[PDB]
Amino acid sequence: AGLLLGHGPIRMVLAILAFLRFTAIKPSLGLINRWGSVGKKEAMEIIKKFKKDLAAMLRIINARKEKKRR
Amino acid sequence: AGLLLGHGPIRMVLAILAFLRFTAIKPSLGLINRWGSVGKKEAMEIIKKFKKDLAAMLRIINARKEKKRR
Repeated sequence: AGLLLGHGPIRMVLAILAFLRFTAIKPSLGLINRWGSVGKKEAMEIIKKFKKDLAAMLRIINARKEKKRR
Repeated sequence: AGLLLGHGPIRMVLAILAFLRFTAIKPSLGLINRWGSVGKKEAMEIIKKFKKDLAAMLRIINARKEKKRR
């Protein structure tokens, strides 16, 4: 259970990395050591889908306060 | 200490959200409840810088295995 042990696949590695990027100033060297172990092809896919989730995230944040329609 | 208590500002909220997006299938409702509390202006800024960090991340992953120069 990657979510439970905090050690998922390379996809979760980048997730934890971004976590430690916006929650911290210095990511843990364990993630950094496994960082270069991420297949850059998968990384390309991850980053693509990541930006897509962020784009949706942004959109929904806007819709959360609905840009004050009312 | 937002990093220690796992409760930083709205910037860290989105960070934890993305974490729970790529590490989990269902984010915790606490984050979801504070999600709409994120200033969508700040969100725009966060998401922008987030994609920038991801772009750099990708680039460095490529440079980690250096696309097999050698």
